[PDB]
Amino acid sequence: PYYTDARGRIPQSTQEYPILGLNLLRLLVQNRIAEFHTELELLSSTALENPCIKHAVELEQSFMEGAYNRVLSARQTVPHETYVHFMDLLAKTVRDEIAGCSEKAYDTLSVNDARQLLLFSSDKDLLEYIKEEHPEWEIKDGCVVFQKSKDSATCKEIPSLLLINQTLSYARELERIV
Amino acid sequence: DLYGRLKSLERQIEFKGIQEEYVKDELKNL
Amino acid sequence: SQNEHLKLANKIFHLTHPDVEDIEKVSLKEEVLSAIKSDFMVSLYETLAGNGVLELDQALLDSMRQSIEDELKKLDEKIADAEENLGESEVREAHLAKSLFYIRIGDKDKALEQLKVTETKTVAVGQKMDLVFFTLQVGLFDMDFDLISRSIDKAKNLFEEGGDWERKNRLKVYEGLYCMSTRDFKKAASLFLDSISTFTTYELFPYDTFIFYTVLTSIISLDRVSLKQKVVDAPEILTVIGKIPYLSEFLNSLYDCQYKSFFSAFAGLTEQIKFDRYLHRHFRYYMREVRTVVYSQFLESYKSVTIEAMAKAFGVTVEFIDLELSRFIAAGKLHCKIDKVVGVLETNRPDAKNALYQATIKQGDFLLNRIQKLSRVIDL
Amino acid sequence: KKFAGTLDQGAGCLIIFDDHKTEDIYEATLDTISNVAKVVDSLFVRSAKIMA
Amino acid sequence: AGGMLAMLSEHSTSLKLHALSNLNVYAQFLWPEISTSIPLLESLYEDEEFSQRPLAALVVSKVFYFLGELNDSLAYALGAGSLFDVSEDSDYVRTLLDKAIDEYASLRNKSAESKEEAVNIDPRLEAIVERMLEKCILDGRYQQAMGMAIECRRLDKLEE
Amino acid sequence: PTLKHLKEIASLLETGSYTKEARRISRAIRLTFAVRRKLTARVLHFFLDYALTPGSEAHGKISAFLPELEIFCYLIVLLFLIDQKLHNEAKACASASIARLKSLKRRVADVLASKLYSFYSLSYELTGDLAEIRGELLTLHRLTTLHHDELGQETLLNLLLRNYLHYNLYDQAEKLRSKAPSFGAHSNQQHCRHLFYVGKIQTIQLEYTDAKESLLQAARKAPIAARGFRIQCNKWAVIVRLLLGEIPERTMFMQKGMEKALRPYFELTNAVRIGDLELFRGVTEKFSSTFDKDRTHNLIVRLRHNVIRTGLRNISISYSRISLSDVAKKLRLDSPNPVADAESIVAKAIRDGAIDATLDHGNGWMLSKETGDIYSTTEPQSAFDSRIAFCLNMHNEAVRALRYP
Amino acid sequence: GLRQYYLQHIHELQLRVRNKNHNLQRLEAQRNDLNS
Repeated sequence: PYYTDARGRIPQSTQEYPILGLNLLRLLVQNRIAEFHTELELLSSTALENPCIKHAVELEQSFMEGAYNRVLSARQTVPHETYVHFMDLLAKTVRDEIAGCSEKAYDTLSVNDARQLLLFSSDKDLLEYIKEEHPEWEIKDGCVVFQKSKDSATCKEIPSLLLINQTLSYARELERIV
Repeated sequence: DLYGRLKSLERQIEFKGIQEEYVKDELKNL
Repeated sequence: SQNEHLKLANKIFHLTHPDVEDIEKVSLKEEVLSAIKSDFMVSLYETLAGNGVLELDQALLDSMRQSIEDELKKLDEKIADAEENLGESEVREAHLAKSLFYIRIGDKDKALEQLKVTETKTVAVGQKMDLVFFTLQVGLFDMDFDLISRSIDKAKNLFEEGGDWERKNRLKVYEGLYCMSTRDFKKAASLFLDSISTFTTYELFPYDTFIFYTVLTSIISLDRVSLKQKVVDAPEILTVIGKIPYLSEFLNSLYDCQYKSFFSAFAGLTEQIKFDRYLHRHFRYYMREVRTVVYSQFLESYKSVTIEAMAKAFGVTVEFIDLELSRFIAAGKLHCKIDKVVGVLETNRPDAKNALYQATIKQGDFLLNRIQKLSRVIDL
Repeated sequence: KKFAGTLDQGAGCLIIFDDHKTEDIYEATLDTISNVAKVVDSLFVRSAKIMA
Repeated sequence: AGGMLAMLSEHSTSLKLHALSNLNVYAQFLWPEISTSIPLLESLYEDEEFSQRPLAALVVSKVFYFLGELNDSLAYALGAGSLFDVSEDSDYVRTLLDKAIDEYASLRNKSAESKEEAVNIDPRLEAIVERMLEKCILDGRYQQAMGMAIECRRLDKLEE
Repeated sequence: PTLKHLKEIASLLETGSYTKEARRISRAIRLTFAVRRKLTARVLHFFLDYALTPGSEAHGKISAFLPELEIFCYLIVLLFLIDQKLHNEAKACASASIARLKSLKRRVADVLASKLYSFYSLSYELTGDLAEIRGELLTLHRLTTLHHDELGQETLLNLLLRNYLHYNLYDQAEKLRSKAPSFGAHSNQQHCRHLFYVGKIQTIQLEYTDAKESLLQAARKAPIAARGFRIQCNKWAVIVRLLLGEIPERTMFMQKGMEKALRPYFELTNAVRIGDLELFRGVTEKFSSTFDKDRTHNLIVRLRHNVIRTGLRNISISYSRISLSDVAKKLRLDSPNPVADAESIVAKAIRDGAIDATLDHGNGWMLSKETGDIYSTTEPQSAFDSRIAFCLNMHNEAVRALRYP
Repeated sequence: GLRQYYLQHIHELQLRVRNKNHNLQRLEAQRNDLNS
């Protein structure tokens, strides 16, 4: 409220842009993309040119584009120390999202590839991550075995009685009015 | 009298209220 | 009269479509060769504005608006002698033939009040139904797409008493040119047999030309059991398209599976389709339906043929085939599935259930869009 | 387009694959489209009447 | 404004009460932002150490009034005690007084049916209806005071 | 004849007041709008003298700026003030007209006041003072809500949507919707804005499924004469449809008179329909200025994501298998590392389920699941329809529930 | 306080009375056509 309605009464603060970008980064970490873009909407063109706000925008671009390598590399190009915490949290969220995509994509993944996609420095790092966050993953013969769902990607692979009784609801609720 | 207008208005409204059941009865008997 | 109206319309329309037919010049000469004679006054003022200045046309108008009046005043010298000793309303009965002159010479207004005049005169339809054909033909020049909807039913309601096949088979040509003029190539094939049996009017004196026209719409509208019906139409073509080297080679290359030479004359027809009137509104829609019909005819003939075989046998350019097949599978048609790095094209076969369900949900949404918008408009 | 059948490019694989199912549904959609078109006809005509 | 809501989160309880009073003056315009933060204002009303509990209750009751939840608005208005003045010609006060009389008459009617369950009438609701009956008697509107006394089933105020 | 028409309109208003027929006042207001273009200051003052006794405080105040009748004079004068671009005088005359409105305690002033609420604010936008009304009109809605004035209850709420949307108080605009009670569709235009103002917010807040309906709901009821409102209703419906993944049909882009309005919108879909973002940038940049005029630019950024999907929709279905490098190249990404991004792009696409496809990164080859013959279109086919038919049985009963016979 | 407390129900009862009258009349006419 001080940054919105009092802008016509107060000189611009040098800490406005870094804090706004930090909020944007938090929203990205929380996956509140809608609020992120509404805040970008509320920002002026001059603010978007700020290195911090532009950095947040580029990070969102990479996260949407899936350029997780770019996000984790920009972890090095962080302009101000206060961000490092949110950047590490973003890295954890990005690793979780990558794991989620990998589980759906591949039936099996080589451990080398698993490290490469998640950018784990050491084998023990990937092993520890797998053990804690995703116990369902089975490591067999040096390849991560993703236990794909019984019926998910395939279409028309759901329960019969439930669909058909959905038709019950439709029909009975319809004509009883008649 | 000033409170009479509200009391009488309430009496008539309550009387008309039973008209709902009155009509519903004929809507099925008819 | 409206019998050469064909010349007028076709010539002026060629001059006006296809970016003014290259360097517009011979079209403004030969139409003016027909404009400043035969008493034409009304239909070319803006066509003069689409033309050059032609600064002294005033004496060119004054000799003709006087000649307009001389035929007008001899009606004014007929309407009092035809009423003194009346025949069958010989005022009207004279100008029931001279309104079509005034239909050509004037605009529709001198036609429309005199045709509906004489429509109440005659008690047999043999003069009525010829008036309705005159209402149809002006309904094409001024493209009165809503006035043709009335009088076609008012035509068709008259033929049932009697057989009137010269009033029926001529009529089938008029829906045939209307169903092709706008997007309805389905009924175009309807009048295909109709043209097989019709005749040569002033508009289409060349039977070979009418014959070839009934063939361009047939190769879309019907498949090859009906293209065996079209080979019976090709025995009719040994009768008429035997004089045509182009169209005979163009139709049979699809039937003889001469796939490579098929595109050579398809480039000829589509260019001719552009410069032609009345196909030029939809010349881009024709070939993209003829491409997808020539593609899937070959592809349905195999479970899966490699993508580098179609270059040297069907049409050259491997990457040309690549970008073309990629945009049609993505368009939702041409049931196959192309591979890329082992260099093969695979087909499938879907049922006639998913694709038949697809067109239903379009029309169900469209009709409910019609009635929900209607019920808001009425009742406030 | 006679009896079904379609050999592969050179592997010997017929692509004859179809079933017989006249569908109430297609005629049904045709009915609905025509009836809705005439509903719109009546709507426009009777609207012209109300403005008169 | 999210600046007044931020001041409520600070440990200066008196300054939080000042922010609440700033949101009160502004409750008519800022109710859609304040409605998201009702649980913070409820926690300030529940807090026994806070000396300005009645002002927190009055802001909450105004927010529920603008939300259209008149029952919760009445419960918090009864919590505001002396800050809810029956003398004020505000649309907020009139609608809550009408609702207070209706709920009081409903509870009195039920308590007279159930000879076995003394429905515990809140003494604060009775005190508001008393002050309103006394106001009507002071205004010389005896016929209205008699109508209200008959609805409220209060024979003593009918005699008065 | 202008004075004669003014006198006839005044007589119509008096008759409506005596007969208590709000339709009478509606016709009088329609005639008054029919005389807006012939409004002369001398004739207006003559009408004021004819309807206002010389010396009336209301008469004097009205003449200085140059119940039902006293308010009604404010109606035309305020309109003419804006007609003359004297928005500052319309501001005072708007407050002066409304200030009288509070004192009057008659129900017949709802339509006259309701029009005033529309014109009262209108001076403020032209003066740039919509923010100073939130403390002014809102209690005016309170009075309309307090008086059960249904006509005023709706009209003032939408302006609440307008004011908060114009100031981008969209965190607060939805705040209104959750609280505002659903008032019956007594006003054909106003509810459309209420229907449409929800359409804008629904477009803004990602509730696109709800967005399309209310976007269509108002457009379903939008008047033909309000082409801009139709266009505005039609401009927002386009964005959501593109934001919905369903390209609007070309036919809506050939409706007579509104074609010039949607010209930027049609080309945007075609690039989305083509699935190429390069022309997106060219189309967006050239009409970026026009897009700024609509403020839906924020809706524009999201479209590339679907446009990325739209390009994805082409590639996956029209090509069985192609390497990820080919994936980004035909996508024309200016990304320094198209190998990872397109690979990553498919990852989200695979996660989103937008394609029946599988990746082979060991071979760098993507495998679009045979998405041609596949299996039954059912379970979703037979779930989709029922929502539609079930909509009809209520809607058919909606006609049935409206069936008098 | 009498103006803002007691008389307030007069402006409330009539609003519901007006809609109840119309609904009852519509139902009564629907039943009456059938009875006739």
